[PDB]
Amino acid sequence: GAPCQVVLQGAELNGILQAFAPLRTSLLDSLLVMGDRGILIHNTIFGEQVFLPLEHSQFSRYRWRGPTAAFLSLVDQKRSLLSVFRANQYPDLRRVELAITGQAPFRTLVQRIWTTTSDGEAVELASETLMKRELTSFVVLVPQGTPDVQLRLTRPQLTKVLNATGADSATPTTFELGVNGKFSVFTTSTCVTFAAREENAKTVYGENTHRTFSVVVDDCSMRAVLRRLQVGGGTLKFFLTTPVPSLCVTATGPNAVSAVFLLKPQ
Amino acid sequence: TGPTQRHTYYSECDEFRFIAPRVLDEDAPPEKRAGVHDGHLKRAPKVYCGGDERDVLRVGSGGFWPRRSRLWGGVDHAPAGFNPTVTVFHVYDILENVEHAYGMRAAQFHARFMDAITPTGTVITLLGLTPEGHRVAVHVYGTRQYFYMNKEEVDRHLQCRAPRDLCERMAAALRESPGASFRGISADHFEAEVVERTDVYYYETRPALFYRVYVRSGRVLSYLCDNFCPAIKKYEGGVDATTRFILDNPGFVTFGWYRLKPGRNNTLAQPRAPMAFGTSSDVEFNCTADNLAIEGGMSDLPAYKLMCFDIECKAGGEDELAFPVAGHPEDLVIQISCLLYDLSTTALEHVLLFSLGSCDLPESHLNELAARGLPTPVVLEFDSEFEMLLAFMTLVKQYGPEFVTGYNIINFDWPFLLAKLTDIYKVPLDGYGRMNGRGVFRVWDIRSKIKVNGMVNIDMYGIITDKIKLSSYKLNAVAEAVLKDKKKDLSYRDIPAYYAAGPAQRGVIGEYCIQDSLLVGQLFFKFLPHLELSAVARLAGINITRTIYDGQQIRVFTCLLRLADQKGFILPDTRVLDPTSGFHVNPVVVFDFASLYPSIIQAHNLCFSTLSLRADAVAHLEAGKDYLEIEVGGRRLFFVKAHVRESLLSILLRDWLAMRKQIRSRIPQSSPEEAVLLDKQQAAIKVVCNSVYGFTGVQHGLLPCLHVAATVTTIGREMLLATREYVHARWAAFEQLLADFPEAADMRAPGPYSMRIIYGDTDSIFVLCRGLTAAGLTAVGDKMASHISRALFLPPIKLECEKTFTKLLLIAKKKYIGVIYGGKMLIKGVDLVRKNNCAFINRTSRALVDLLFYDDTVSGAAAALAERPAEEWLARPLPEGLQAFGAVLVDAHRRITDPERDIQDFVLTAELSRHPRAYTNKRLAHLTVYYKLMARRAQVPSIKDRIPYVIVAQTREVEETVARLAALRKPRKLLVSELAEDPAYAIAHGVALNTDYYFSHLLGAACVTFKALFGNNAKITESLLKRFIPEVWHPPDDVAARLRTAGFGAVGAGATAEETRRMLHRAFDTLA
DNA sequence: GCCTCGCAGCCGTCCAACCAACTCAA
DNA sequence: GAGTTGGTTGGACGGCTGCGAGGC
Ligand SMILES: [Ca+2]
Ligand SMILES: [Ca+2]
Repeated sequence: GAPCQVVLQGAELNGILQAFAPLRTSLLDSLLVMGDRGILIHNTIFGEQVFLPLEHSQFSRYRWRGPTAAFLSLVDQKRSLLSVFRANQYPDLRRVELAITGQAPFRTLVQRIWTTTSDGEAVELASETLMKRELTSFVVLVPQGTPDVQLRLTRPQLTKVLNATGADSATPTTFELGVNGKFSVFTTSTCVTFAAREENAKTVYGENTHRTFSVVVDDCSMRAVLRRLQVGGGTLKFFLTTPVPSLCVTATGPNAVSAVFLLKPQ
Repeated sequence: TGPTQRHTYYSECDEFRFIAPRVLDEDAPPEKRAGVHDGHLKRAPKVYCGGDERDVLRVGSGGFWPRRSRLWGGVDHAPAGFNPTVTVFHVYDILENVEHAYGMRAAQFHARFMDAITPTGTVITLLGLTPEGHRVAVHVYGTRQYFYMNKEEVDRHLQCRAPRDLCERMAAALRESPGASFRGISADHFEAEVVERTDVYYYETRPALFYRVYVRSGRVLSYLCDNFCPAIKKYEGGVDATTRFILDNPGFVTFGWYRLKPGRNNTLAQPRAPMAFGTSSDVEFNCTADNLAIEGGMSDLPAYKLMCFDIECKAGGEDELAFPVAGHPEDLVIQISCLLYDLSTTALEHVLLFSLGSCDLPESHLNELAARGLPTPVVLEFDSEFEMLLAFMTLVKQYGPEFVTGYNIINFDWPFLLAKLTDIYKVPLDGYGRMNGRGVFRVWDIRSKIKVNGMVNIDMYGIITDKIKLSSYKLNAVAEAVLKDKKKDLSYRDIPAYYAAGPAQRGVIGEYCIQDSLLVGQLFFKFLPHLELSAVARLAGINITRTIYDGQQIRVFTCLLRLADQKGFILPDTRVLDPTSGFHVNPVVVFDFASLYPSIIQAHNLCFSTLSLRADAVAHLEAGKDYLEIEVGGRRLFFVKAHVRESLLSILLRDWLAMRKQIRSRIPQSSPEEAVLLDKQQAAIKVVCNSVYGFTGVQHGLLPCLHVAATVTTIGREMLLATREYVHARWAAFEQLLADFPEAADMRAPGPYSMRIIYGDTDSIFVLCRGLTAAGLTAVGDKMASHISRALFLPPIKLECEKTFTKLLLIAKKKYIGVIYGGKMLIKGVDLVRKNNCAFINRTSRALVDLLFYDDTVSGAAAALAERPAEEWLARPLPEGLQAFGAVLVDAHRRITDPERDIQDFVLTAELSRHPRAYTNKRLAHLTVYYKLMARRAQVPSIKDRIPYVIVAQTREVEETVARLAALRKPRKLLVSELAEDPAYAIAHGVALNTDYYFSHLLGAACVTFKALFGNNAKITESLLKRFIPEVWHPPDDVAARLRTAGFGAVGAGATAEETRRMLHRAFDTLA
């Protein structure tokens, strides 16, 4: 068979379907980046950076050889490679393969699809097959390192923070962590406060509560982005030891999607 | 006394409307040099030439132009005792006029002619030339038109019992006519006799008695044929007196050599006295048809004269860049070039330039003509448009050129001149042809037609659009294509500037006008259009003027009329063949029926007179043996076979084809001059034979028979299917082919054998010969075609092997591209070069086609595409070999993005039709460039001419300069009309060309051809062609900078493989 | 009280139908 | 004066955001 092969069926396929179910149409136009670690999916929503890592551990079979590969999700500017994972696209779906063949930088990905039929038997849904050659060259910029602070918020709490965020550049939003774990988010009007502690509606759990900080965002798309992505509770991850500080919000529901927002001024 | 009939052309004039440009008043102040003078001047029309001056209408010794006229205004200018003896003369045209014995009573005509026109009668005038170059008119008396009516129907309707009754009934219908336009008609204006004839329609039709009625005038006949007994069918009422003269005298022709001879009672032709001349001839005769014979042997054309002319016009209104309209007094004719040739020697004899205002031809031009051995131009200068137009018409009357040519002369030059003379100046035109008054001189619109009595008008635009296939038929393009001459040009735009500048600059307009006429003369003597037109005139039995301006029907009608009369007839007055588109690299043999529709008519004996619509008409005959039965348009039709009754159409076609074969047998053993005449003759027979089927199919035409036309197509369709079924059944296996044609053993190629019809259209089929080599297939094809012809079809039906393709692309019905075994590429129904496209796309589109046909790697790979549905190629890698085809598209894409390019390769262009404020839609690309030039560049924008432009990529500077509010006196993503830019600006600032615009146009050009490789699906074709291009992805420059300052690491290019890999390991660890 | 479910409105993308514009003859 | 093409108007399909309010 192919030198590079990825397979989903049964429990692993149900895992990926559950991961895409809340994401709806938000990832259909995107960059797929593939290597020995897994598939990293990249997009920008309202100008903000968005990532979905799929680890090799989440596939029925995952086998890779040779360099990293990158593919744009759109085929012939119409159909998306990621369509198969939308919540109701193929109701009878049973198994999915990616086969990647050839020599860099001219490898081709072929995606194949199987559905359930009489007596539960698999049939290849051959009309739906997609083929895409890798990008001849590409550059993508990715997060790296460990965040200075991490805080976990529920389905409530996170929706309170999003509502407390300023509506526009006319009113910037401050995120702050004060003495004795007093997490707060506020602007010229709205304010919310929580009690952070190390790893009850006011309580928050985090990895590094001692590191006090205060940071601003002043063109804040994040209430648009995180509701577009339907994030049902997540981890706020702060990068503070950096010329442009950043907030990465990672979802903690069925979806492990992350969005990264640049902060100000520090 | 003066002339018997008044001369209506101007021989004297002493007042006229003086119209002239005020700019010719070269001493007037700058305020008063615009527009035209327009008023009435009491002066004789003047002409100036070389410092001398003359009256335009004075005839005498010192004239500025040549003459071939004997009479002028009723004065005889022939030398004393001028009296040529005429034996032989050539006829080029035939007039038809009415003369009255009362009008001609002062002329000293013999009684036998006066009898033929008492009280009125039709005279046939033969126009011609003697071997000594004398202009002749021979007036033939005694020809009468006639028509038929059924005797039983007339006797039962009008209660007639003898022919004299019918004569009085007709006289009554004319006496009682509205307005009494036929006052004084009598039974003596008629003759009627009883004759037996058959209606030409239907086989069952019995002979019957008819009244043959003779008449003295076509005016009377054309009233009787619709105003008198409309319920009673009439026969041959539409036949003109010229046709009766030609058909009723065996051997007579409308173009050719004649001899005068003694008639029945030893009567001779009478020479007219000068004051009885009806025309501008040197000698005229009265005769009857028995005074004439065809002169055998004589065949050389005599010294007829050709005028090649061209007008130049200047608009005089509020915009001199508007196209001139003759009905506007201020839109003048300013110059007329007029070249006079001998039509027999082809020599240029005179070069005349008529000029409104003074005009000094360049010494350069005079030297060029002298070096070429051509006549020195004579420049005729006039103070006003009327004096110039009068002088030109005076030349046309006095020199009397028998043939007239030019480029667009029927559609522009004559209509403009004659509109001026009629509408502005009120001049009567009826005396300016060959007749001295009451002749036809008329233009009318369909584009246009012209009739001028005694003048054969042949416009070279019609000749060349019929003969040569070209992108453009401007005289410039034709001169480059046909003559290979790179001639200069003066746009109407430059004309008004040159005209105002002075006599030297009006001389440059004159040079250009003369050079235009010299090129048209060269076209005329290359194609020799008078020789093909006269060959058709001789064959069809009609005059040369009708050959040019009447349609195809009258040619067949007149030949049928001659034959029908000899036979006793009278004429009454009125999906399996579809192409599976794709590419073949096995050889394809083309079988073609020689003259399919004429040969069906002959083989099946189809005619008006062999047709029956009724079974009882053929009950005495045996089916199949004595007649064809055929279902046509749902009706059952019967056609009796040639031994029962021979078809008139079949006899015409057979006799013409025998004549054509005989002529073409003589061509190889004939002189270089004879071979030209014989070639024109064989070509005339082909055009007439091909028109027979069409003649039967014109509903409401002359003598229609839709049953015959529909039968011809029905038989033709069945013959293709029969040929197909025979080929498929006879040569299904290689052993069967080899048993018929033993050289097939040498032809056998690798792979499976088959023969299948892949395409068929009207008279041709294409047979794919899988598993054979191309080399022998033309020779075996001749034997296949011969075998099929003898197996299936009656002579003269003949299938022929036309050609063998080695490679063929079937695109659609009547659309394909192929390569013939002799290496030549052939294209049908497709244009690979587009007028509106830049050079880059035309050249690259043609390179993709050349590659498909001339790299066997790509040809073989393209042929493999047919093995799978078009949709299936979306989901699997394309064949091995098309990678060389993809490389052309990759190189083309690269060649747009390359910075070192010649921007000229990508230039589009358009002309402003009017001043930019007057446009309805402001987004038209070339308008953007006008405003960008005048505002952003602050340069002078080009005035009402061709703007060149290119399409640029959207950037800053472009987004800013789109705020062109100076146009009065969408911004996120610009439109193509906004992205238009000036090429000089684009070069100077190194501006990037729009990759999406040019490459999407290149794919748009490519897909229209390569659709055939992918089941005609344009979306699949375009999608698969995009996939060859290398896709790349990067974040925007600003975004990349921000993310690097946010500590993001780079994955992909610009780093080693392990750096990219380890960076992804970091990315998955952070995003956990 | 508050999580989540459906309806009603807005937007982008798309195919279709239509229009005004060249090009030409001096 | 008849064929092509870049732009405008229009309705429909599909998917998302915001409001109201049913079930727990
Ligand atoms: Ca002309
Ligand atoms: Ca002209």
